[PDB]
Amino acid sequence: MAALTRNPQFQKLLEWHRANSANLKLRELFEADPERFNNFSLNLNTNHGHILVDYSKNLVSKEVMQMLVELAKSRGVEAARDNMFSGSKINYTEDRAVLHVALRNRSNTPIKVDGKDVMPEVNRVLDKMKSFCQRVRSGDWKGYTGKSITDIINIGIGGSDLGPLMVTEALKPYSKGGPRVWFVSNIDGTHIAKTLASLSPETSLFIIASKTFTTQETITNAETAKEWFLEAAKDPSAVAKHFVALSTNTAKVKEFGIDPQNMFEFWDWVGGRYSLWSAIGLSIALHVGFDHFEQLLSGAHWMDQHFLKTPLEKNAPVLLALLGIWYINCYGCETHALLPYDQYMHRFAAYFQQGDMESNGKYITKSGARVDHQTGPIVWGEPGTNGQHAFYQLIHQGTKMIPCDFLIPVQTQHPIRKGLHHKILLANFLAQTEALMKGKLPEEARKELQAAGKSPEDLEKLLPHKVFEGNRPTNSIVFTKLTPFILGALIAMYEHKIFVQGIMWDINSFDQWGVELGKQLAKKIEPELEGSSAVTSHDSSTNGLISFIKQQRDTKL
Amino acid sequence: MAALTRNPQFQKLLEWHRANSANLKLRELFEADPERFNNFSLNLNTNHGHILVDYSKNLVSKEVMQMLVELAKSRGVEAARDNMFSGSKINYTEDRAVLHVALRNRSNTPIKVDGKDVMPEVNRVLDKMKSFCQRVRSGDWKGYTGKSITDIINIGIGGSDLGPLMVTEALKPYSKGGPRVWFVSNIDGTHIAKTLASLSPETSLFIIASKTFTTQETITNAETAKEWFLEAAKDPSAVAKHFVALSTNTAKVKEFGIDPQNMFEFWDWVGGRYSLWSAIGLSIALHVGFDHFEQLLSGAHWMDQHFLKTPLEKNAPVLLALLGIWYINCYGCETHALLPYDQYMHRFAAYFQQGDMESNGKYITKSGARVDHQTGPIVWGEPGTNGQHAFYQLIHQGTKMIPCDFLIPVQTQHPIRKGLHHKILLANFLAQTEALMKGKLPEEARKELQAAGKSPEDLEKLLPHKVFEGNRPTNSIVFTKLTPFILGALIAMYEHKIFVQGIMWDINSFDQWGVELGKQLAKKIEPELEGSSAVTSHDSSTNGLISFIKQQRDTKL
Ligand SMILES: O=P(O)(O)OC[C@H]1O[C@](O)(CO)[C@@H](O)[C@@H]1O
Ligand SMILES: O=P(O)(O)OC[C@H]1O[C@](O)(CO)[C@@H](O)[C@@H]1O
Repeated sequence: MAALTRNPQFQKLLEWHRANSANLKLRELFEADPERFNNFSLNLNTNHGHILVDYSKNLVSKEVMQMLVELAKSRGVEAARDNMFSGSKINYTEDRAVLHVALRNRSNTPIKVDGKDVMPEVNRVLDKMKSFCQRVRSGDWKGYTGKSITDIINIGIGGSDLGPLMVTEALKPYSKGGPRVWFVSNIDGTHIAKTLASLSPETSLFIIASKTFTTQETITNAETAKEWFLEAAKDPSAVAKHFVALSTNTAKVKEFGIDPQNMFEFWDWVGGRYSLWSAIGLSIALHVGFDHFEQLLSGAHWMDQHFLKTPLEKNAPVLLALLGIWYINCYGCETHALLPYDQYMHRFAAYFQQGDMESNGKYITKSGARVDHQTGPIVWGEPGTNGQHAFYQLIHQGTKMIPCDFLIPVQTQHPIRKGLHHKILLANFLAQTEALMKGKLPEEARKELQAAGKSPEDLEKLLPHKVFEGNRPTNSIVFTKLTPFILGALIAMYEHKIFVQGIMWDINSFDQWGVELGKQLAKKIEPELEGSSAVTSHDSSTNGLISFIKQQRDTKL
Repeated sequence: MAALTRNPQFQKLLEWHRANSANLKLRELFEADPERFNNFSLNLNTNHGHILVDYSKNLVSKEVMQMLVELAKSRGVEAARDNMFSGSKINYTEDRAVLHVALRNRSNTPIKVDGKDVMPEVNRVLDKMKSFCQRVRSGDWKGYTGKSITDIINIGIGGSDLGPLMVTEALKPYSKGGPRVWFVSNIDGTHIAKTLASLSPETSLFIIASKTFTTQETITNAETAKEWFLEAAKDPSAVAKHFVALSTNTAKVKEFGIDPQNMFEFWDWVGGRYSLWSAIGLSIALHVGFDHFEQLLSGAHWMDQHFLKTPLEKNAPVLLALLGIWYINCYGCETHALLPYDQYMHRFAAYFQQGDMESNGKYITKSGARVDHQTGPIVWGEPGTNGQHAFYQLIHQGTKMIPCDFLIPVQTQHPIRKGLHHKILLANFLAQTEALMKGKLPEEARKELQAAGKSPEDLEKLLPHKVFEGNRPTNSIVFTKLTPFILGALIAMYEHKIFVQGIMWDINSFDQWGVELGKQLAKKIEPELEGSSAVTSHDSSTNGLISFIKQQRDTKL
């Protein structure tokens, strides 16, 4: 078996769940104990705003939380955390350190990899980012015809795309005086084509973001951009004014034709899905300014210190992780919904699809054993209140148990109509988790239908459809305002939740071997698409789909 | 029990699954039968492009498909379909017809509700839409200062937002000569505030889209838009040049202050999540032109006729529905991923989140009995190839079974660089489903490790991490080009899939009683947020969150 399932604290938790979980009823838990909110919430004071993590609407008791904390201790969470923070090579399949925490280490306390402090190089690159941002944003940096830069285009995919996009979207109010930012990621030619159609080569700066600098989508997109640029500029020296690279691969950056002084370096111990804190964040810094980028790093650093120094029972990422384990490994819930009541946060869920699913969508443990339990959940969601009018029907009255994280800032960036919109937004945020918890009993629904003047026949017909079973668990995460600092703290909180779950499952949260096969097979198919000849080299489906492509590509529509 | 579980064809299917499903291996199924693709795919010729529905990479044999088709028949799918198309009041909890098919009934064959043909009124509103589109797009419709309209702003949420947004995004290449379109939906003030910031009241036309015309988010947003407009126009009579309504509620439209001739009507038998085909599609028609809108309707009509006339065993929406039943009710899969390899289709999954989840996220059957089986899945996804660099790690190497629909057009709208980008996109599309099916064997991975110069110790340790178990089922849906017609056919296909699944579960796909509780509780909370007085009227969590909101809203960061 595997480390988690062999663990006696886990088997105790699972047995308790089998015997006792059906007796957990949220409505009754709240009625019986006025102190429930106080006992199952964390009000964190960062000194730059508060983050309230309210986990009281979860299917847990004091006993359950004690068992979960005991399990975390038994699984070596604290030791594993310390090892990450000290630069130990905990990414064991790649023999790499895992040091996104170094990127935002504002204290500058040495963190060593191979006996060498990484902080000098972290800070050197940050200083380079700061200098570059000043030059571009001030208008001093000129394009090949002598004009100021108006548009920045980040070209990258996955970890080189999702973070910068999510953060620039989330921090849009902080972008006055910054250039417009565009994100090109898909190989689908639509993406670059529609972006380039709205740009001038004279005033556009391309940021080629790629840890490896060999990803086919990114390098192809980058080459397409360079061809478009050179068609206008007709001078290879002009590339140095319009193309920069964010990478670990100096040789491949040089090969592509980017100036050595136009390379913003990061390191192998920066995972792609943990990379927005590094050079990869350059588009963030250009868009909102380096000061705000530093605030973002500082917020993450605050949360890092919270994670590092706080007892497990009061440790936010640990508690979130443990609640997740409870729902995944005891209740068997396949998914986790992220529901921010904030339009600016509309790419938050998509970001953590990579962060969570690429990290913990694994099946082999440190011991070499295949897991005999569930690992990472499917992450999904849309901003409130939109989701209420799309899929909450299923959350309330479907057949699935779906743990939800509801997030909202107390203070809006746009307090229009004297705060009316935000009042309504907050009311819905609060009501939905209340509704999920409480439900509506048959007798409560009966009274409502009776009051509406329904006939005994019409009442009886409609009654069961109006019943809400409730007992649906949520987290509510409420914060003063979505500032750069608070956003940084929130992202880091989930990064650490993901880390804790990975340690408890005994998997490597920091590799991604699962992407290799698709890349290999695509390279084989690429040249087979050319020409009109039939492909017979694969299974009949792949062959048949290729035949369809070849037959349909010349039809006029 | 419930209708489905009491059904002997279902019992037979479930027993077969229990006894035999472990023997189903995709690799073996293809190896044993070179005709597999031919036997398990449908190449549909619409006369305006082909749609290939390739379901061969599913964990099904001939006998499984036979059992599934037999279940569809014994659950009354054929009869239920005919009842929908004839105007029977199959939305039984609300006593309503379900006639989105009438909206796109291009044949004009009479469809009666209460003995009255609905087609003359459907066509009257379409004619009104066509005339309005001419006036606006030509520039003849002038704003309050006499200028042509340049921007259209749809205000609406859920069914009044998702369809028009998704379709205008998908059909962007067809929008030459059309006004820019904007979609405001969230109550979050950010949404309307950032939309209005870049617009001129002189050249902007607002479309207020709401079936009921009472949805709080939409009416509040509409009133905010009107205030913003009147600040500039200072003339209440000018509202008639800048505000139109799409609704079933004539009285509430009048009450809001919209011109009677500025109302585009639809009917109660148009469900919100099935409404883009009605007046709700006005923003589509404005953006891409009425001709293209008619093509969209015509494609849907083609698929309606395919659904109506085709024997179940080769009926596209029925087969997709049945595969879904197989995975949901036999394998226990919670989710269904929609993965379009098309940037223009980036809102397709979000659309079917409502279409599928609000429809079939249900737990009460026609008899009033609770289901004792699963119903609608959680729908999620992102466009390829981006998803490959975000969450496919989990699809390939996680612990969840996840049915995936892969979709792609053969012809791209942007064949840049002599088709290079699209070649790569297609190769990835093909390779991913091939990889999911095949996996990678230890013998294959071992040789790769050996060639990479790995030591015997390192090879041993790394090997299981590099193996792909495969046997992960997919559908591949490939179509000539994403034209208005083809998009219409594709949306209709999934609409009918959802319908077939609902009938089989014995639930009502067409109501949404599950949204009521959240709305009720929000109305109670809204007035409590104003002022400094403590709120104690709820559970301690709701009270504690409100206390936090009141304490934190004055803090200066
Ligand atoms: O069009 P309306 O009446 O404003 O409703 C918007 C949405 O709200 C719902 O009624 C509830 O989610 C959806 O079915 C609908 O599409
Ligand atoms: O930054 P790179 O090297 O181009 O990689 C892009 C993405 O591809 C992956 O390696 C595969 O998903 C991600 O982990 C990564 O963020």
